[PDB]
Amino acid sequence: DWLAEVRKVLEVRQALEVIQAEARLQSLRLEGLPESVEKARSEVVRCLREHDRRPLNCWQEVEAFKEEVRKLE
Repeated sequence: DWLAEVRKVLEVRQALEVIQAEARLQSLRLEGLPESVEKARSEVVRCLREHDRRPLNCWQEVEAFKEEVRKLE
């Protein structure tokens, strides 16, 4: 299924983006967080664990978390 293969790439790609945002966040705390940042992080983790098979359902949370980290910088 071509469509499923495309979805899998997006799923891996989104996961790597979550790792980059989280790693970027650890540096900030290290060399430094507003609840705005905190709230997005908890939202993202629980969503990703719940949507174990279809993680793209968390695209809104992922961007919100990444947006919170970007504003933090």
